[PDB]
Amino acid sequence: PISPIETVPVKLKPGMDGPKVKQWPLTEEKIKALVEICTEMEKEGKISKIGPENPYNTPVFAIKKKDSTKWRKLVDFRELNKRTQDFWEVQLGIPHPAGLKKKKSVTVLDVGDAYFSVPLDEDFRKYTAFTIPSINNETPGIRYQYNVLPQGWKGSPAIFQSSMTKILEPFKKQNPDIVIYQYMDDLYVGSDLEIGQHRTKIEELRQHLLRWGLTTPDKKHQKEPPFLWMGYELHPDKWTVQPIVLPEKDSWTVNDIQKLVGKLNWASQIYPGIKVRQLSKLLRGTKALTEVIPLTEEAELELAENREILKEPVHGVYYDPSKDLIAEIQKQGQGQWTYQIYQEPFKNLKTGKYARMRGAHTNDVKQLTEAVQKITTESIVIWGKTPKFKLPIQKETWETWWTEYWQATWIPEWEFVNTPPLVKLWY
Amino acid sequence: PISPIETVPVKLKPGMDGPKVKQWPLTEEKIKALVEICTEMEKEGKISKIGPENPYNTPVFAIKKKDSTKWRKLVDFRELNKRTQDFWEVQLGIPHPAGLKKKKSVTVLDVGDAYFSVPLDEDFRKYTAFTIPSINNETPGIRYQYNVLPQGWKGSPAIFQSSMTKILEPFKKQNPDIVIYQYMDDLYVGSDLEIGQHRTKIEELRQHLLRWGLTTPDKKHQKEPPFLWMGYELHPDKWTVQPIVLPEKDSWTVNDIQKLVGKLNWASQIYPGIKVRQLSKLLRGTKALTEVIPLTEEAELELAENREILKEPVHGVYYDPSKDLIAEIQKQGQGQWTYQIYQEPFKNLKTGKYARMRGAHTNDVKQLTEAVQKITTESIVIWGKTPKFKLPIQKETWETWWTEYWQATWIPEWEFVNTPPLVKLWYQLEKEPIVGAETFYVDGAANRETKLGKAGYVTNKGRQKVVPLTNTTNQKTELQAIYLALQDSGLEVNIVTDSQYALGIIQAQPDKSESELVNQIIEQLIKKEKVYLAWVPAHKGIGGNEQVDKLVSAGIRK
Ligand SMILES: CC(C)=CCN1Cc2c(Cl)ccc3[nH]c(=S)n(c23)C[C@@H]1C
Repeated sequence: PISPIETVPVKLKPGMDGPKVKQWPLTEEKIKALVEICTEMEKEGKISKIGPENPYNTPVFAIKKKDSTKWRKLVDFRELNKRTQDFWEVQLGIPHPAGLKKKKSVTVLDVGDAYFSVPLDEDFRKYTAFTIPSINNETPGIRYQYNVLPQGWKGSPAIFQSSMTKILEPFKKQNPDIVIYQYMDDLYVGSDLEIGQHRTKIEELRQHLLRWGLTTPDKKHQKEPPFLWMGYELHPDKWTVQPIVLPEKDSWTVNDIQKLVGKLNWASQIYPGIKVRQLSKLLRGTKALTEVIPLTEEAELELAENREILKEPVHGVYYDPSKDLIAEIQKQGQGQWTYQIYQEPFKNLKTGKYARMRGAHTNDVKQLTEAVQKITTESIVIWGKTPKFKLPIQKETWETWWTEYWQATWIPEWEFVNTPPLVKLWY
Repeated sequence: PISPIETVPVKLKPGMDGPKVKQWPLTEEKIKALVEICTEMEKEGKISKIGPENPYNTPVFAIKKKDSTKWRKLVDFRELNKRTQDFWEVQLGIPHPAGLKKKKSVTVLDVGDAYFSVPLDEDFRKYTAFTIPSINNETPGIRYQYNVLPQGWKGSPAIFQSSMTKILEPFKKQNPDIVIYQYMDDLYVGSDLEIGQHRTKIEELRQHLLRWGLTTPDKKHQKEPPFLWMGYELHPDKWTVQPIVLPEKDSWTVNDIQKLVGKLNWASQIYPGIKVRQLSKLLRGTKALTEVIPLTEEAELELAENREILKEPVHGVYYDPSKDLIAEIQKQGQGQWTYQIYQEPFKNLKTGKYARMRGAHTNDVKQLTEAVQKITTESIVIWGKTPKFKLPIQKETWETWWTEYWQATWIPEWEFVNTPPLVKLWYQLEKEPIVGAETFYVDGAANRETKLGKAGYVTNKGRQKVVPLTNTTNQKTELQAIYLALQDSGLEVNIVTDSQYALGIIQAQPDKSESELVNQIIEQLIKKEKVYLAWVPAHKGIGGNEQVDKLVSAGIRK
């Protein structure tokens, strides 16, 4: 009601106009879920109906959060975000806590609700304009505007920075070790606590939060046994580039030696030091693929030799904070998926494989979709920024089902490839 | 009258200013009509002459046309239109007939000169100033500004769409089951009310608008039952396009062809079968639209063919949210596919067709999928649902396609069904080197400048071979070298190439390309028992490379 806050004056980065991203047609199911959600928002004054004097837009999708509960709207604030928040990060720039990744566990609390209090500058409300679609363009679309701090916008947590701190002060002083990072509206909180301790320390923070500001979190784990998630209780004390083993073929075969020589050849791009010359020799005949040729004493020396140069990594570790990180996925098998995060090719800051073998949920789109997110958290936790994705899926196909299996608050940037993977193997 | 509607605030572009576009002193003659038309217009309350404190000015134009018995005014605020803001994009999307539902009765009501009955923001009025002067020498510069929405300014339609939308609100609040769409300056009201019982409401509506000054000139809702909108032709229970004629004659020019293809596509929405391959392929040249496009027999063959279908009229039914949408697809021929979405047993709702223009050489299964998609998308956009598919391909063929793809896909519920062209993997390579079969070290290259090449090879049994080649680049010879190894091979064969390309293509498990070499490479594989292509980086110094490479010195050396 009637008693509010002051307005931190936001403004679009000079030489930029407001966004006009077009609204992705949505299934009816979601259209309805959106008119519901949206209307209470009109009734609680959070968002207000608008006229044609305003021509902007920034997409919305409905999504069902926390293991299939009821719908939550999501505004794809990427473009706007980009436009205002980029230069706004130079100002109200929140900082990134290195130590974080080092903490045994990082749990994640959605502090989204909060932002729904500080009001928004009358003039900036102009851009928060989202348009909810009507099947088959039968209706003109229920156009809204935003009065409070929209959730997706990145200007919002910078604004709600002030309030959010003090809410935490007394907690931080009693819990100094507990590191608390804030990204978009998500509370990444980590410790080196024995799991149970960390569990508690968190809900302690859950409760505290509620006292101090009716800032409400989700009751992730009650006394009941459930097959539901174990909480995003991350553990960045487990991460590495261990599985890229050159085959251990005792029965080396002409084929083999080729395959091996092959692997070592592009590999030589991420490890300019290795040499396969000495191996391309034991293969110089024009024999049947299936025949053994391990001989060259001088060679068993190079197999072994290069074999371990893998473990011991390269210079590719210059986290340039100016260049933006690129995430990249490769479909690998019946559950295997892999990524690589890098700024300049072969100068990959980190890489990893995702695993969840098609069983009780075989949708590739799903497995991919998930991974894109499990890929993200990391990047956030570590660099404190979303990597641009290189999705190996059809545009049109993804543009349709990401919004389904999706259970996250932010939306990374992405692009789809249509270029076969030489990079396909076991790694 | 005018409408008592809440005006909508408009403002010129940031850092802009009202136009000063002065005008060319039109003939004293129609200079009179500008007046007599303007006086009444001013007297209707649409204009209010003010010439002092308003330096802005636009050009008045005037003339008569389109079976009329009177003068008409012309004025284009184009400069003003340039200095104005961008409003909401009224309708960045028309509805698709296949999505509407059946109603008992409908009616369209022309919304008079709608734009006038509405009032422009009390301030912008200034920026809509015009000057009508009196004779070649004396004109006190009589100036008038607008009050209602200018006839050809940028805001009008958006504002207007909105205003009316407001005006209809309470009525449709009191009358909820009478569907209304608007749009241009046309109001389409429809429902499930008996003809008379329907004209009942239309009157309640018709006066409601009369309340807000929106004189609807429709007497008893006078409207043609066959509505002519966006090419479609609609009725309360059915819809379809109707004036489509393939002009037959000699002197077939580019434009005529382009036109011809558009024409067909459109028909295709409802007309089950239309092909457009050959005719579509021909226009593949650049803008010489004026010249002649010699349609071969292959094209002429399809034209006259669609001409046959396009001759006998087809009709589509409407959506019934009470029933499951269904989509059945068939590979009509080559890269051309077709599909239909029905609700019940045999009344077509919507028809379409996917075409493999995409990349270059594509698998068919892949193709099915790429089509299952376009369909999926289209449905969302219309019925808000996803149709269950009727797909011509067994479950085991597909289930082995996607599991192998490097890309991801999603298979909505579809049931397999039997019909002609059947979707299945023609050939299929092996997974590890076949023991026994003759490892064949394929190779060859060509000299681009001299365009001469040589494909050839060296099995593992002392067996070599080669062929001189004219007009072939390294990529062609490469596959061609695979071609050889496939002729000279036997049932089970192990090939090995230097090529990344050929390695690629052969692996795409393609078919029916526009590349005979390929078509043939495919054909062998098809006719084969156990292939196993392989890849060793060319020039890497593998003897298998070194050698088949050394054969090349027979062409020249470097
Ligand atoms: C596509 C256009 C102009 C639609 C307007 N339109 C009228 C119409 C017609 Cl013409 C045929 C079947 C119809 N089914 C539905 S719903 N409508 C309908 C209502 C809307 C109001």
